[PDB]
Amino acid sequence: EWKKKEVEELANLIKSYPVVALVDVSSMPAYPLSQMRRLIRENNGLLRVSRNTLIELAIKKVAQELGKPELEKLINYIEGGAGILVTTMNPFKLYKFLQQNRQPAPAKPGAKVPKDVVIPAGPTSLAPGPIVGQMQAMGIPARIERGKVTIQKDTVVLKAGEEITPELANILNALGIQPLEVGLDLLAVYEDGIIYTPDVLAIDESEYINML
Amino acid sequence: MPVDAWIREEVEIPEGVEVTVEGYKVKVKGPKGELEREFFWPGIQIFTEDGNVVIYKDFPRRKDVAIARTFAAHIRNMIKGVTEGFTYKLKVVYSHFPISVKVQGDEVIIENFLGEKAPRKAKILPGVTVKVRGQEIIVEGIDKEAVGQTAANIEQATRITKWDRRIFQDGIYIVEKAGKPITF
Amino acid sequence: RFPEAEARIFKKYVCLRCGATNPWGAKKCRKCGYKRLRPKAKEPR
Amino acid sequence: MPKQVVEVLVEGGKATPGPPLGPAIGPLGLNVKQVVDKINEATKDFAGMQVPVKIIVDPVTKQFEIEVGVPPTSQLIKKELGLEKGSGEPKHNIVGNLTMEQVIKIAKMKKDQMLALTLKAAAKEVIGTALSMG
RNA sequence: UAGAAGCAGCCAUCCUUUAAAGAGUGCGUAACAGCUCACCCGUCGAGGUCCGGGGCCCCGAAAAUGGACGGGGCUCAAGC
RNA sequence: GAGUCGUCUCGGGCGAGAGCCCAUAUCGACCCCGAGGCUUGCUACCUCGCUGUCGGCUCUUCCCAUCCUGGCCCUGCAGC
Repeated sequence: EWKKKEVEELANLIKSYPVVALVDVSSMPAYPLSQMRRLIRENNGLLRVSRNTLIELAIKKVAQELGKPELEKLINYIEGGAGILVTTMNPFKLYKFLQQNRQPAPAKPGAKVPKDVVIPAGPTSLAPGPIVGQMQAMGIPARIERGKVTIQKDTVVLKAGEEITPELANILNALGIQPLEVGLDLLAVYEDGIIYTPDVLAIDESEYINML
Repeated sequence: MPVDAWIREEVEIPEGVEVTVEGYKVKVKGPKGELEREFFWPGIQIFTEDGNVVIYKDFPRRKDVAIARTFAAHIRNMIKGVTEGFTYKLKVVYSHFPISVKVQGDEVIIENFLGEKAPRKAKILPGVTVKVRGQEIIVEGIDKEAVGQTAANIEQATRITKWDRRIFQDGIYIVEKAGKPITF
Repeated sequence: RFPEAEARIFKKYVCLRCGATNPWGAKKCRKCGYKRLRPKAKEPR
Repeated sequence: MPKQVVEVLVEGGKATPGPPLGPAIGPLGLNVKQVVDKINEATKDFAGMQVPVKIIVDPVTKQFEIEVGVPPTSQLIKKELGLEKGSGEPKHNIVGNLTMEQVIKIAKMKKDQMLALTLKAAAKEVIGTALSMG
């Protein structure tokens, strides 16, 4: 193609929305995300890419310091499959929306899991098979109930920062439950010369002012 | 196509592997044994330049650049050969008669191969150790090349070519190589 | 049984310019170029 | 399935197909064809065409979760054109054409099923389904 | 057509939306489902893949007293 | 016999076409290019102060484009 065709077109795009965010759109397939993608489009925003246009921030900074500048987004942020999400939704709405749609996660065995992996209690709704034998091996009680394989009691198999192994992952999969709990991470959110990050969006300033 | 003209490559070695040259012959000594090889190409100097082993010739040709990268890969396999062994697993699977695979001597013997009163055999080099655990068989040993030969010699002996290849299928096959060999 | 055996044995190509089982990524014996060659197994495949 | 127990087809102008429904059997509510009865009326259009839907057969607390085939776009355009076929012989006949007002009525209800974001965009989808039949 | 639901076959092959999508490349299913590619972004952080002339060298290349480059022998040449 | 190679013998390349479908499991036209000296014929070189014919018999050498035995690959190779 050619450089600074694209950055310019993006430069223009950025000015139009009040709130411009960078999110990692690499975690999620594809029916879940796509129904959300459509939903954003109706509610006044869009998602975009191209290969090197999440760098060249220098032109964007020159274009204004209220969009994506180098001001607080000092480091030129280009992550493996990141996208840029433009919207009217304020950072706090944007943040909350994002925390709720995130799931199901993919299966990618051999990752360190960012959140807890659990086994529940209840019927799998699958018939007698090697699946009872696997559960027993991990030391997870089971019985036949409903003519189906049933778990007699839950237990939390692994913690955050712990890997899912392929043996563990395969058990999560047979059950038809994701081994991973990752979805879309927001690297950072920009609005009107201020950068919002999850720690910023979390607290509120007025609560300190009000107590003190 | 590759923009070389020096041609000079550089091979990264840790401090946990030391390498010493003496002519056009490379010896790689690490924690677990040592392994010597001869890289035979004419007109090429292989020498150790500090922490890096460098393989170079002054006049580049397309043919020389292939040879240089192959030798560079051989040193890398040797490096990860002298730290830890390579493990290939083979499974023995059978069409009718239980089939008894045991290592007797420095050859693996397979008996009861389709009811046979005769051995099928495959050579087991001293750098490679072969352990049989039930009907899983594991070929293990220092060097990737040694391990690759030993394992493959076992499969080819039992190989069905004497009858139908979709109905007579008894024999020991390469379940792991480092993926699943091999399809079209 | 089945999918182990037919792979090491059968998961290869043949070249009807040589009448020998060659590698599958090869279009030749080691030399014979191309004519317009095709499998090996036909009717069941 | 492989004689069609989970997978089941229900007609959009007729009811109780013999081939899926007879083998699968069992009370899912009270029958396999309890769900069937519900489906055919709602999906129903001019054309009696085969509308894919699903049932999950578990006898054992009479458990099911079912989907609701909301009538397809293809089925809907049959009603407006007045032809229950696209062509009687693939791509040798009239696929028909719709006037502007009729395409929009279809898109309006279809909106929710479709990936769209305006109601113009939807109507372009429906018109395009019309053109390539056979 | 029971089914033809990308995948017995025939013809068309259109429209919206994007890490990404072809009325679908192959497997698979009785037909679906399911597995998967082209494709893309991004990491590896480079010069990348091509195609087209020419010179040479290889393949194509099977024969009957031991016959061949005059003979021996010769491969950084004693070759072109 | 030499020369010669139309004729003869044999090979290679291209792949129309049938093999239910699928050119190559198998069979393979049109056309084009070589090899051999084993059929036939052409040559008038060699002998008319003779180089006696064919077939069989007996006795022996050599060659492979190999009928069998050995070792191998495919298949529209279930086994046989």
